[PDB]
Amino acid sequence: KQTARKQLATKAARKSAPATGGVKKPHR
Amino acid sequence: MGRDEMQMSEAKRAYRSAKEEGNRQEEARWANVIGDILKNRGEYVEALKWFRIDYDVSVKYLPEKHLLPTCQSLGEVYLRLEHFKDALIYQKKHLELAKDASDLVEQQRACTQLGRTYYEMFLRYSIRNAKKYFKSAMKLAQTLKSSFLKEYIDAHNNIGMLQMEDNLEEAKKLLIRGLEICNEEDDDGRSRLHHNLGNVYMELRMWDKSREHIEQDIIICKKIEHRQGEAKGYINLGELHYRVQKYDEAILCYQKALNLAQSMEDEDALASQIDQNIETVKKAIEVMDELKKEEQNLKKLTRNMIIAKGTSQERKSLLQQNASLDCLIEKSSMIFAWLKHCEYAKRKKRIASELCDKGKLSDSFLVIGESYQKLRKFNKAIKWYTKSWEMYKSIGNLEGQALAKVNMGNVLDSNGDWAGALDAFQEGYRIAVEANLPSVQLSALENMHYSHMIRFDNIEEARRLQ
Repeated sequence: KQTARKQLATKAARKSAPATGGVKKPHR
Repeated sequence: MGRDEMQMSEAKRAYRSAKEEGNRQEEARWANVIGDILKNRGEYVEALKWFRIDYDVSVKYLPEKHLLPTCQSLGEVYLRLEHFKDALIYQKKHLELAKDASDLVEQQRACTQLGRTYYEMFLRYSIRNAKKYFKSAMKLAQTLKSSFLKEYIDAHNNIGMLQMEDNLEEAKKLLIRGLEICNEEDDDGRSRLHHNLGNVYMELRMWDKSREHIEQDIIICKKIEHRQGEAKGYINLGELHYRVQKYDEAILCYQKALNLAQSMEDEDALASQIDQNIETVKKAIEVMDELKKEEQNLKKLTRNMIIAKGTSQERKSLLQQNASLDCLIEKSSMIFAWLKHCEYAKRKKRIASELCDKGKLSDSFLVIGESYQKLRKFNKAIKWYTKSWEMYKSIGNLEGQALAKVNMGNVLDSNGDWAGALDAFQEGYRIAVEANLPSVQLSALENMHYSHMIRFDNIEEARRLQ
C-alpha cells in the first residue's frame, strides 16, 4: 500500500485467460 | 510452425474464392480465419484489417448472429494493442448480443473478456467492474457445468489472479485447485496457472517454489511455441532474481524476454516495459555499489570507536556510526534487500540504546518494524511497531505516533484484519491532523482510500480522493 515517512521497482507481468472461441469455421 | 506457411495461402485462396463467387458468409468466415492467424503471429494491426472487413461483410450481408464472434476477436485485438476504450466498445456489444440470445456460453466468454479489459485498465471504479465481470464469468462457468472444462479452469485462473492484485491465500487456493482440476482429467492453461502461482508464491517470499512454478511456465511456453508467453515468463523470472539481489541473472532473463518481444511486430509496449526493467536493474546495481562502499566506511568507523572507547570520542564515533547506518537503511530500502535492512535497523537500535537517546531509539524501532513487515513477519512487525508507538508517546513526538499507527494498519491489512487496519489508518489521520503535518495526512488518506476502494465503498473512497 503506502509506507509513511526514490524506490527502484520493476514491473511484473500477469497472464489472463482468453475467452474460448471467437473464430469462425468455414466449409470445404 | 512449419505449417503456418501454406495454411495461410490456402486461407487467402479461399477468401479470394468466396470473393469471386459472392459467398458473403464464407468471405467473412475466411476473413476471420486469416485475421486469427495474423493475431497468433503478433500482427495485431494487420489482424484488425481483415477483422474489420469480416465485421463489415457481416454487418452488410449477414444475420446479426455473425456479429457475435467477430466482435469478440475485434475486441481482443484492441486489447493487445493497448486500445482499451476501443476494446470496451466491441466487448460490450459482445455481451449484448450474447444476452439477447441468452446462450450463456457466449455470455461467459463476453464476461471473461470484459473482466480482462477492466483488470488491465486498472493497473494503468475499474477494480469494481473487474471483480464484477470475473465473478459473473466464474458463475457462468459453474452454471455451464468434459464440456466447458477450458472455460472452467480459465475462470478459476482469472479469479485467483484477481485476488492477489492482496488476498494471497485465497489466490493460492484457487490456483492450486485449478491445477488439481487439470491433473484430475502441457496445456496452455497450465501455463498461466503455473505463472500466477509462481507470482503469488514469490509474493509469499517462498522463492524456490516460485522459481519452480515460473520455470515450468517458461518451459511450457517454449514447448507450445508461445513467444509472448515465454517473454512474460522470463520477465517474471527476472523479477524473481531481482527481488533476491541476483542482478546479473535478472538482466539475463530481461534480455531474453526482450529478444522474444522484439521478434513480434505489434508487441512494442511489452518490449518497452522490458527495456524499462533492464535500466531499473542497471540503476539498482549502482545503488548496491553505494551500499558496499558505505559498508566499508562503517567498518572503519567501527574500528575508530573500538580504539576511542571512554575517550568521549566514543559518543562522537557512535553518532557517526548512526549516520552511516541511516544512509545504509536508506540505500538498502530503495532496492528490495530487506534482510540487510533488518541488519542495519537492529544495529541502529543497539547504538541508540547505548547512546541513551529516546528519539533515535524510536526511529530505529520504526525502521526495524518496517523491516519486519516487509519480510511478512507480521507478529514481530506489530510488536516492534507498538514498541515504537509507545516510545514516541513518552517523548514529544506526534509524527512518530502517526507513522507507527499508519504502518501498523498496513500490517494489519496484509494479515487479514481489514477492519483494524482501517481503524489504525483513521487513528493515524487523527494524530496527523492534530499536529499540522501535511504529508502524513496524505499517506494516511491514501491507505484509507485504499482500504475503502478494496472494500467497494464508492462514495467514501471518492470523498477521500478529494
